[PDB]
Amino acid sequence: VLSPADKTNVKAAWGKVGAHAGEYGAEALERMFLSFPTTKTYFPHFDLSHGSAQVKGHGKKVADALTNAVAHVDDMPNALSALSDLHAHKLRVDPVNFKLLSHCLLVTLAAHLPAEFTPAVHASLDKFLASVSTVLTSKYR
Amino acid sequence: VLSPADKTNVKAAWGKVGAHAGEYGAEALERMFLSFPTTKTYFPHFDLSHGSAQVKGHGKKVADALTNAVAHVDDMPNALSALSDLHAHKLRVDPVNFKLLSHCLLVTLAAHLPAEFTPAVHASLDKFLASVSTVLTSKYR
Amino acid sequence: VHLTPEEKSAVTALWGKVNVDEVGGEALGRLLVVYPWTQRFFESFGDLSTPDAVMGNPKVKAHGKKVLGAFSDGLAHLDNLKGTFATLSELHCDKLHVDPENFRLLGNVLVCVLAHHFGKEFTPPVQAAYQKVVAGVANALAHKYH
Amino acid sequence: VHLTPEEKSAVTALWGKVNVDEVGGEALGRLLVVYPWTQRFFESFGDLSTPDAVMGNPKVKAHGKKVLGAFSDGLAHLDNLKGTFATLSELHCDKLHVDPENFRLLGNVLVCVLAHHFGKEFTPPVQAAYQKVVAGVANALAHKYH
Ligand code: HEM
Ligand code: HEM
Ligand code: HEM
Ligand code: HEM
Ligand SMILES: C[C@H](Oc1cc2cc(F)ccc2nc1N)c1[nH]c(=O)ccc1-n1cccn1
Ligand SMILES: C[C@H](Oc1cc2cc(F)ccc2nc1N)c1[nH]c(=O)ccc1-n1cccn1
Repeated sequence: VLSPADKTNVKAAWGKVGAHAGEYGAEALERMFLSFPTTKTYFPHFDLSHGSAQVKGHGKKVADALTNAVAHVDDMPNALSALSDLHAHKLRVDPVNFKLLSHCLLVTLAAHLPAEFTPAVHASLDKFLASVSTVLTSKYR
Repeated sequence: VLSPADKTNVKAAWGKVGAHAGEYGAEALERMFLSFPTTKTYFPHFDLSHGSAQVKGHGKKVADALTNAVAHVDDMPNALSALSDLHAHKLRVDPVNFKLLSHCLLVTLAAHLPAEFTPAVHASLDKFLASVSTVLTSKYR
Repeated sequence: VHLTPEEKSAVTALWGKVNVDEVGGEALGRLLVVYPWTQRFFESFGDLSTPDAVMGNPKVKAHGKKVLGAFSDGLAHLDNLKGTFATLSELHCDKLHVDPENFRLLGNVLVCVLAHHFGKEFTPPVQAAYQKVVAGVANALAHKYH
Repeated sequence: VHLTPEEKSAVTALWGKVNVDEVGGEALGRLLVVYPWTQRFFESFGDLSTPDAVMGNPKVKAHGKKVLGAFSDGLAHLDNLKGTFATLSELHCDKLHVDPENFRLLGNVLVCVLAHHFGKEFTPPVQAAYQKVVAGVANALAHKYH
């Protein structure tokens, strides 16, 4: 459950990512595949070599979904319903994987936006990613 | 995230508990204290002997909070705000303990209401208890 | 796993009354219904789209009976759970990549099923002894990850 | 924990540049801010009511330095983490009763802190090597439960 300050902290941090959102998304996926190789089992159809266009393209989709989640932070089940259909109903992604990707996104933000990655902002982003994760892994239709 | 069927299943199942709400609450706590002794650390001030009036009294409060959660299932952060402040801010309950109590409540319902404890209802109650748990362990103020 | 002599007696007596054709299939079936991502590991079972399809699926029933057999093997080797489940741990980790939290979930679903079948006889002290058993089994299954 | 020679070199080189007075305190401080129930284990530290109170608390800084020392010891004994941390595991498991999930959380917060300090130098392959390390340390701290 997000507080009003958490929503503001996430909007500020994610806003600072701006146009490089896709780059952060791609790096988080690369970090996830290398750090937690079991996550690759969900992407057998991907070229997962370093600098692969497929990982870059997917990174942009993930990052754009997060931008959409921020923009509809109080209406996430309705706004992310298509992504829950995909991850919970079709792919049946084990929720542990969402904790792994969430951690890799936090790492990416800590490495590239150090001035923005304060302890308060780290706390708000971790809660935000856990809420987005609950929505994507739950069957609510 | 709860589906419309989950809400209906929870309202029906929790409605069948009726007058026994407090008894189920007390038994779930007893099961938790015996099965997971680390949970006793949160209750040093309680008489935890079998059939203790304090455990019976607390069991009724827990069960009544759950009845209130069912009655406000789509507005739980607002309706449970005082319980969230108690468990997350004051008591600092590790979230693992909520998984333990939730499991002991499911065990109690399975043992005493077998006709109601269908796989669909077990799934809906488990999701409901996880949503209540997220609210009680989050600081959203 | 250390059980007191009274715990060992109560666990053995209850276990001897377990319906071998139902309990395992019901625990596996409930794992699939309650924690739906576990269905990803059982795509060869066919239709798992509804609770009724899961509970009446003969592959769920037969596999559930094998799972019950492994918990039973655990009860016969409480002093050597790691060794007893070594081959199973390698299968679940190295080959299937089953996250260990799912082992804890199945153990607890099995406890819910035992409560469902035994009712008032599945007392809080009986449950406590079974929780020691299922935690030891989940830990042994997760040993090859450690 | 097995690291490749290239991983061992990159892990050692980065670790040698770690500010011993800051990194540990920042990882512990962030654990307390991000996962607030962990504050229950540190009531003797006094004021932990705000992120600024946590981060500037000298008991958080001193304890964090001890935590960093234990991770540093882990890096020197990757082939014997369980034996090296046997006493530390008895303290956390038998005396403190820290739920093991919290050990994984601290390891990951430490990874976030290393990324925060090293920026672009904390590359995805460098992170991967550090994830193997922190998983091993967390597993050794939880071994007395197993
Ligand atoms: C913050 C968490 C996540 C978000 C916001 C997210 C978002 C997305 C989006 C937007 C798509 C594309 C859907 C489309 O084409 O319209 C997608 C696809 C997918 N996601 Fe996720 N995802 C997340 C986590 C995960 C995780 C943790 C896994 C597995 C480890 C995963 C596996 C997949 C797979 C396999 C696909 C299909 C890719 C393809 O065939 O093109 N996702 N995800
Ligand atoms: C479904 C989950 C839970 C619910 C609905 C719940 C509900 C409640 C309620 C209604 C109270 C009384 C507040 C008052 O006096 O106005 C309370 C107190 C408390 N709860 Fe919970 N609780 C839950 C889980 C837990 C868990 C998992 C723990 C720890 C293992 C816990 C520890 C406490 C403690 C220590 C108190 C204070 C008791 C006293 O001094 O009287 N609760 N809880
Ligand atoms: C902790 C409790 C568990 C026990 C005791 C257990 C036991 C077993 C046993 C005895 C087998 C048969 C091995 C054989 O034929 O040689 C098996 C197979 C398997 N288990 Fe488990 N298991 C457990 C948990 C899980 C969980 C949580 C999952 C997945 C979410 C899982 C997925 C599988 C799969 C996919 C197979 C292979 C089935 C096939 O041949 O198609 N198991 N398990
Ligand atoms: C996995 C990472 C961890 C490592 C390497 C670690 C390491 C240490 C070390 C080296 C000590 C000092 C022991 C001594 O006196 O020699 C310590 C003490 C302690 N640790 Fe940990 N720890 C970890 C995780 C945790 C977690 C997650 C918690 C609680 C949530 C925790 C709570 C404590 C407490 C309460 C003490 C005693 C402090 C006091 O004296 O007041 N530790 N830890
Ligand atoms: C709009 C949203 O509604 C709910 C969030 C829920 C989260 C749960 F984990 C369980 C039940 C919930 N029920 C809600 N009605 C909400 N409402 C609030 O009063 C406070 C924060 C908030 N929030 C936004 C994003 C994440 N939380
Ligand atoms: C009213 C509630 O609003 C939210 C629930 C949220 C739960 C989260 F885990 C994260 C974010 C949430 N955001 C909400 N707006 C809601 N809305 C729905 O469209 C579907 C189910 C549902 N629900 C009721 C009880 C539990 N879920």
